[PDB]
Amino acid sequence: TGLSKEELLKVAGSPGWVRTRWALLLLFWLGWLGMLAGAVVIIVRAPRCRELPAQKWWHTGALYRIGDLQAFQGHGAGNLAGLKGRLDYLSSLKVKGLVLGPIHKNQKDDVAQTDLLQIDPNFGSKEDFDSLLQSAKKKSIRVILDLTPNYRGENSWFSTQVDTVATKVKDALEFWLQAGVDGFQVRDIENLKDASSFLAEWQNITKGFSEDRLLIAGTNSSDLQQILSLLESNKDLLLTSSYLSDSGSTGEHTKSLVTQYLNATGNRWCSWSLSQARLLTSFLPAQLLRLYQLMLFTLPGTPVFSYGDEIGLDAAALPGQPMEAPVMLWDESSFPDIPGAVSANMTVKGQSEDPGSLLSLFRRLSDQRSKERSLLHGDFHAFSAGPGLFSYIRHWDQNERFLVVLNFGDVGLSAGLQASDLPASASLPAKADLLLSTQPGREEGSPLELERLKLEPHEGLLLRFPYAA
Amino acid sequence: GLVSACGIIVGNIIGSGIFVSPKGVLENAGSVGLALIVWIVTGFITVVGALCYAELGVTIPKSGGDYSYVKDIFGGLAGFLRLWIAVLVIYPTNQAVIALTFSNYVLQPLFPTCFPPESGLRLLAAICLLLLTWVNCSSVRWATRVQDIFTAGKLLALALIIIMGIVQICKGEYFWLEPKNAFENFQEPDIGLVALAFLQGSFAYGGWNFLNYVTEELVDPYKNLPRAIFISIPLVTFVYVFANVAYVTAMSPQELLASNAVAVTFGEKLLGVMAWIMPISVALSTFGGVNGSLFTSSRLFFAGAREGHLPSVLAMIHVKRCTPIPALLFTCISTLLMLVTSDMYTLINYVGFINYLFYGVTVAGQIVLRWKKPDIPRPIKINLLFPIIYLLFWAFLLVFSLWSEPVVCGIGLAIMLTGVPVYFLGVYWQHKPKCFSDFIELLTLVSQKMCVVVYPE
Ligand SMILES: C[C@@H]1CC[C@@]2(OC1)O[C@H]1[C@@H](O)[C@H]3[C@@H]4CC[C@H]5C[C@@H](O[C@@H]6O[C@H](CO)[C@H](O[C@@H]7O[C@H](CO)[C@@H](O)[C@H](O[C@@H]8OC[C@@H](O)[C@H](O)[C@H]8O)[C@H]7O[C@@H]7O[C@H](CO)[C@H](O)[C@H](O[C@@H]8O[C@H](CO)[C@@H](O)[C@H](O)[C@H]8O)[C@H]7O)[C@H](O)[C@H]6O)[C@H](O)C[C@]5(C)[C@H]4CC[C@]3(C)[C@H]1[C@@H]2C
Ligand SMILES: *[C@@H]1O[C@H](CO)[C@@H](O[C@@H]2O[C@H](CO)[C@@H](O)[C@H](O)[C@H]2NC(C)=O)[C@H](O)[C@H]1NC(C)=O
Ligand SMILES: *[C@@H]1O[C@H](CO)[C@@H](O[C@@H]2O[C@H](CO)[C@@H](O)[C@H](O)[C@H]2NC(C)=O)[C@H](O)[C@H]1NC(C)=O
Ligand SMILES: *[C@@H]1O[C@H](CO)[C@@H](O[C@@H]2O[C@H](CO)[C@@H](O)[C@H](O)[C@H]2NC(C)=O)[C@H](O)[C@H]1NC(C)=O
Ligand SMILES: *[C@@H]1O[C@H](CO)[C@@H](O[C@@H]2O[C@H](CO)[C@@H](O)[C@H](O)[C@H]2NC(C)=O)[C@H](O)[C@H]1NC(C)=O
Repeated sequence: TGLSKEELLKVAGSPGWVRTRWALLLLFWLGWLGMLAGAVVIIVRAPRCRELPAQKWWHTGALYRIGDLQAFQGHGAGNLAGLKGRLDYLSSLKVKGLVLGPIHKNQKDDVAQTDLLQIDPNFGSKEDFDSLLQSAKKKSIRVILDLTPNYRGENSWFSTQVDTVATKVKDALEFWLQAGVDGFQVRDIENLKDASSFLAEWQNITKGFSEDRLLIAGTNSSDLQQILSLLESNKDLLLTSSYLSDSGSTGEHTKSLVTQYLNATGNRWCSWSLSQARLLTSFLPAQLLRLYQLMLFTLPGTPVFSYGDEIGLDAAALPGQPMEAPVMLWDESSFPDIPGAVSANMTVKGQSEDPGSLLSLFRRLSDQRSKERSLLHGDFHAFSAGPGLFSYIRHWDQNERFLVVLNFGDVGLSAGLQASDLPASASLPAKADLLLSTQPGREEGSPLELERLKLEPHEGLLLRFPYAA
Repeated sequence: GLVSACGIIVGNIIGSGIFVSPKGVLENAGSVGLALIVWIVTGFITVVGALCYAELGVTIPKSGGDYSYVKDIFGGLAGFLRLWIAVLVIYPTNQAVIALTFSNYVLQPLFPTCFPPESGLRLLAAICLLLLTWVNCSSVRWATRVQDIFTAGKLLALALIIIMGIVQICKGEYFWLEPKNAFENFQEPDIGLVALAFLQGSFAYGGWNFLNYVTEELVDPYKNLPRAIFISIPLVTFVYVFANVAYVTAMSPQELLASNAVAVTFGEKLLGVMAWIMPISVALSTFGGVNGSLFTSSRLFFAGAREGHLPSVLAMIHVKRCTPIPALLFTCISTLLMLVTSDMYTLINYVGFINYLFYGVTVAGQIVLRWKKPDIPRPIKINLLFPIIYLLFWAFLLVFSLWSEPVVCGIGLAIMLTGVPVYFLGVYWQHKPKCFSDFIELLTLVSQKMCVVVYPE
């Protein structure tokens, strides 16, 4: 408590201090304006961030194809009102669509006795379909109907005169669309003359109702220029085909197949579906399904899947099953023909328990698509590698930047790092930690060096590295 | 009266803790069903803690706060550490967090989808600080006429969230993340992360460890005070638990763990007249938490320089416009030293860990006072069922927050070990060489020349 007093201090207040205080008091207002001018000069020196591309509802997730309602649930529960017991399962896949099969009336190849304006009674009714749409909007899942009128015969477009196939469609594109359906589907347009003007008069009216509607057109071609003859005017149509379904079995082919397809059309939005309406167990052999799920969930576009592709629903591994619509194996009792034929590795609940299964990989990947920003609408750049490896980087402007490298070859490859295709913003760091691998041999979340990457045959990687500041 | 003494407990527990806690109690709780239990439990576990501090504060009718209560129960060592931590850590980082949530609520309307320039953040907390110091170092009448407009800023922000959540439940849905259809617990937590939600959900409940003994000496409600804190703190949990409801009826929890400023993304996803109402009236609320927590520190320097310590260079008064000029500069320098961190949610965990280190000791001092030295005349006596459930809630909240990240909680037990050499040479030392004492005499007197301050009478 050794201080000076008050009255002892005011005598000791010297004129040498009143200059010392007023100079130091002025230093604060200089040091504060020297920190306010330094902040506004760095809020404009800092680089801005890019605007959002203002996506629609089909830019997320993966559209789900459902061909035959009777083969989906099975016998007895094959009605359309029994589908609401499955929307609790489709939202477990986080699937943002539902391509529904043709539910209209045609007997067999009859041009006169058909109508796309009412529902056939073998599945439900009008009051049954609107009961389905109460739960579709309830769980954030949109539905799409298949408009193929002759979906029983070989020629799916009524090989007589072409007037009646264009006048009742425009009734169905208005009457069903007033009910609240979210888009329309039409397929097999190789059996359709002047179809590019047939779709354009349907694409104009589908977006003419609301902007968030869309049309899914499907050929069965594999030609680069045949589909550009269809996409020459409709640059907002989601065109599926069989373009990626060639023989191939080399890494440099599909690398050249998807770089040339994008670069010819630019960077527009596409649909990375492998087929028109068929399953992945007919164009692939056995141990390649676990690799294409990584490949179709990372290319820029909306992947389109049919029912059963998340588990490996095969028709060649079971005789006595129709190719047009095989049944869906929910349990051991879903296939009641032969007891003990199906086993624990082709069922729903068995695959939903094994974390290294195929249905576990489809649920692990779609969550990394419907929540990201780099895989949603990022940028696609490929690497000019050596042997049959497909690798590419995906990046938005300042979010976490995703990397994918996968081995199409049947031998053990090396890393083979190839930069200098990318700008200086997107460079490869030394360290990048894993997030998901197809063949489980490592620990998730264990980082490793890029130049010491040794890949096993028929496996893929999903690597994440942050914005390297 | 009763309501106006209930209104100055609700009216100051409410602060700028609700604008950065839902980003932190949602990530560490995994899901949103567990992130509303933590907002309910810590409201209930604090009315245990506020019922207990009323009991110790009525049998020891002293002034100063928790520093006055450890000295009369524990020794001179453990009493000094409460003054020594609350002048070094818990005050310089209860205004280094409420200064860093001012920069993030003014850059986020300009940098929506890109995380902001990191070295331009700290130059917006060293302007909110250095302007509010000079205002608090001027006349004391200035430090209250603008404080009650930073209640008007805070109340307009919180009344607008409390109303726009009523509309979204009447125009939109009913309880969208409920355990019937939605709300899967997809990232289920365990031992470590479910206890780190009670260390960021207890930052918005600061303001009762001293802020109840300043109530009885204005109108003297005569022992209605434990009946005045049964209707106050559930009126501040119901405001807090309905604001976090009003966020998830307007955005997704993939986005609530993405954005740095929580109330400004809720403000822009509802209304067309934006960016002059929501990021304005929250940057006006975190001014009244960096102003109200500077002149709160002045009544700790005064009561700390009485008994044995906190020497007479501090606790002085400007001869006109009486404000403690050499005392406010001790926090304003030590806050700017605590702005070198590269985050904010690692400073909420640093405060809340040692804030619970003294919420357990000064409640365990009751149990010692209830066992040793009983039979004191006591006006209000509470059950023993209450301070035993706090001692177990304090038990698993420290041994689980030390097994996870033992670095930000590992130096909170290393500051308080520096005070044991400090309480070896303050009042425990012989003045034989007489050399070190006269330098303490020296810088004290020249500070009376640098600023004109004197001692009180
Ligand atoms: C005058 C007085 C003096 C006393 C005082 O007052 C004034 O001074 C004040 C001031 O001085 C304060 C300090 C300021 C600085 C603060 C820093 C802060 O973070 C710490 O930052 C350190 C930086 O050196 C360490 O971080 C590691 O630093 C190493 C270098 O030293 C890196 O090597 C390592 O990263 C590793 O690098 C190699 C990669 O291959 C690895 O993959 C990666 O892990 C980092 O570790 C990372 O540190 C980050 C912060 O920088 C995160 O903590 C992160 O977290 C983890 O991230 C993983 C990502 O996969 C995730 O899975 C996991 O769950 C997360 O936990 C963690 O990896 C440390 O460890 C981390 O703690 C800490 O908290 C509190 C802190 C010290 C403060 C405590 C309180 C103080 C002393 C105050 C105190 C009162
Ligand atoms: C849909 O409606 C028509 C059908 O293509 C087009 O809109 C315009 O229609 C007029 C007809 O008089 C043409 O002259 C214009 O060229 C059309 N717009 C164009 C091509 O720019 C168009 O296809 C769709 N509507 C709009 C406005 O794009
Ligand atoms: C689509 O699939 C069919 C059946 O495999 C391919 O065969 C053609 O079918 C059409 C009628 O459906 C015939 O007019 C063609 O002559 C068939 N082609 C051959 C090779 O005989 C058809 O080629 C496929 N479409 C494309 C574009 O390849
Ligand atoms: C796809 O990309 C390639 C390479 O960027 C394009 O090839 C370029 O074509 C132009 C026009 O002839 C040449 O001037 C360039 O020199 C070519 N590239 C280089 C660098 O050699 C190609 O045109 C793009 N798409 C296509 C095939 O049209
Ligand atoms: C379920 O999975 C197991 C293991 O992958 C299969 O067992 C193997 O099946 C292949 C098929 O060619 C045989 O070559 C192996 O010899 C089998 N291994 C053993 C140890 O039996 C099993 O076949 C699968 N289930 C079904 C019905 O195919």
